[PDB]
Amino acid sequence: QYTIPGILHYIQHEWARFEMERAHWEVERAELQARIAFLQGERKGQENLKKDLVRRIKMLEY
Amino acid sequence: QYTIPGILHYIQHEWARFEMERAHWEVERAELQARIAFLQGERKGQENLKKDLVRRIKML
Amino acid sequence: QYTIPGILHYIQHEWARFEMERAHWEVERAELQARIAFLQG
Amino acid sequence: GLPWAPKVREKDIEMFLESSRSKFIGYTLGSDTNTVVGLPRPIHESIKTLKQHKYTSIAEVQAQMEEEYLRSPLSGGEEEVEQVPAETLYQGLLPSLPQYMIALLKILLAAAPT
Amino acid sequence: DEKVFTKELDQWIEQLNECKQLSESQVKSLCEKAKEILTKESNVQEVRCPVTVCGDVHGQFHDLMELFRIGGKSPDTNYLFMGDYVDRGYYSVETVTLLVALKVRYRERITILRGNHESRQITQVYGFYDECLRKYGNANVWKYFTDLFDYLPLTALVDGQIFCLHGGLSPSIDTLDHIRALDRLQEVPHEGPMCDLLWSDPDDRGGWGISPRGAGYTFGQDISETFNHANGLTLVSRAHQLVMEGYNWCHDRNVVTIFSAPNYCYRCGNQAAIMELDDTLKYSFLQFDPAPR
Amino acid sequence: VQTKYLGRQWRKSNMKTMSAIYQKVRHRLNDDWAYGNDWDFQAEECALRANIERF
Ligand SMILES: O=P(O)(O)O[C@H]1[C@@H](OP(=O)(O)O)[C@@H](OP(=O)(O)O)[C@@H](OP(=O)(O)O)[C@@H](OP(=O)(O)O)[C@H]1OP(=O)(O)O
Ligand SMILES: [Mn+2]
Repeated sequence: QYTIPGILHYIQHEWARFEMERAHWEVERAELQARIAFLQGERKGQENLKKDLVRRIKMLEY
Repeated sequence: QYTIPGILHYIQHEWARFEMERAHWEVERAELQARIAFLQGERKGQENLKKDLVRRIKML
Repeated sequence: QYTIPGILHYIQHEWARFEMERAHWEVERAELQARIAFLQG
Repeated sequence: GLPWAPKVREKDIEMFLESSRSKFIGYTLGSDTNTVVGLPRPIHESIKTLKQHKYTSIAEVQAQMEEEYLRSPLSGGEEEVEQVPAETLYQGLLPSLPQYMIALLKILLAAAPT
Repeated sequence: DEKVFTKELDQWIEQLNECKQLSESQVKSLCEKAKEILTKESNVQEVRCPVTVCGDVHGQFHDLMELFRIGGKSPDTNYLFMGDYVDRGYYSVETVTLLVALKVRYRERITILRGNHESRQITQVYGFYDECLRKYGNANVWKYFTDLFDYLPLTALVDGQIFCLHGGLSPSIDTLDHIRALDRLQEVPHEGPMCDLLWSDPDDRGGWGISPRGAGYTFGQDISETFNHANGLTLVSRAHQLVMEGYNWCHDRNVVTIFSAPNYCYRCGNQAAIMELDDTLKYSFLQFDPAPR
Repeated sequence: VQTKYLGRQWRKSNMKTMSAIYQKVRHRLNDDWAYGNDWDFQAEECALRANIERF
């Protein structure tokens, strides 16, 4: 029951749904990269404050 | 220049691109999920660490 | 080079082109058979 | 008032459709008025509205039949024509029509008001 | 995949109701969805019985909020906006973003029509470009919104007997079949039937005339009368030119003009107005004044 | 039929006649008489002539 109108509707709709899903995944990836950057900044701040605290503790040791 | 051979090569290469691209998407997606999971775990560990540190500061 | 609407339109037009070619050839065959039987008679 | 139902000859449909093809599909097709698949829906709407207001007069179909006859002469293309009085009158006039027309116009011009 | 972006859109609309714009990526995905929705709409759209027609808005977003407060919220009341959304106002971006967000969310409860100020040239001149740049530091928005304006239906037809359109009607147009037989997917040409639908306006001088505006014509009464009769319309509604009363009845109840942007021309200080078509297609007007700042 | 080739200025000058053309004459869809922008006489003739004489 293959009919060229059916085939063309199918091609059009499937390219469209791939485009939609492409946009979805790309948005999700942008958000995930933002979250990675945030967690990088948070880890850096935590490591820095910990280094400063242990430096003051070592100064107490002196 | 349009023609049926070109169109067929086009559809084949393009479908292949879509499939390999979705594959790369899925592998990168799982990678990023696990990455943010690990980094959130590290943040939670550093939080418990800062809690223990202020506890020891009060203790000393 | 290409584009999806381009592809769909081209497929449709090629199908219609083949149909018109079939009609034209049928008429040509009628004509040639006519001349053939004419010369036969 | 607006008493006349609008008409659109085939030429306009083909011209509009080829304009739209050039504008949306990047390539014109040529004298085809059925291939409408890649165009957006607001174009299919216009195409339907046009082709539902089409007006094909006897002149077009008669010219088509004429070029047809000229294509396939003896594959049954030989036709009979009714001898309605207009046809017999034309059969009579045909030999020396242009002289008739020139004479009528000469008399007219001689009879114009000035 | 379906209710998720619905919730996203609802959050967007709620954020917009506080003069808080969107990120250019949000605007991009929004304009894509709105293109997808608008592409399924003829040049002359049909709207069911009860609606609320509103006209020239011109970026006065806080006055759009006042409007909504007058005529009801978004999904409860069916609206019909006849163009001229974005220029000569500071919150142009917010106005058009809100209207498009509504149209995308409640695609059945609201209908927006193209207007004179939806072409790239007029926006670039009159200010929408400047606000796009100021609020975004780009033109990507002003690109998206214009590539969307190139899809808005030109006209609407309420209950098959009310003709609503920005501007007015044209000589190259004789019946709604003709409008429905155009190609609205292009920028507004400088001369055509499009450059008159969105630019013409009624007047006193019967028959066609020359529009002092520079584009389109000035159809007299007889033009509108014969148009209505030849198309069965009972009334043609439009909104293109300031009317200090808020809504004017030109050409003996054949044409209505409904400006819906209060205090637009400050030397005049007009009051906006909207029209309500109730369950029985009986029109009733509401005139309101600018919001308290 | 000839208002397209008459130049915008002419259209801009004569409107009462353009109004009359609007009312009376039949309208073709996608016609551009009201906003028209703008030929081999002997050639088109000698082609139609060939068609006629063939018939
Ligand atoms: O009013 P229209 O739709 O334009 O009809 C015209 C034409 O009118 P004009 O000669 O004034 O332009 C004739 O109709 P009449 O005026 O003679 O009544 C003619 O009909 P006849 O040739 O039989 O006289 C012909 O109709 P058709 O093409 O079927 O021959 C033609 O129609 P078109 O507009 O399609 O050319
Ligand atoms: Mn306006």
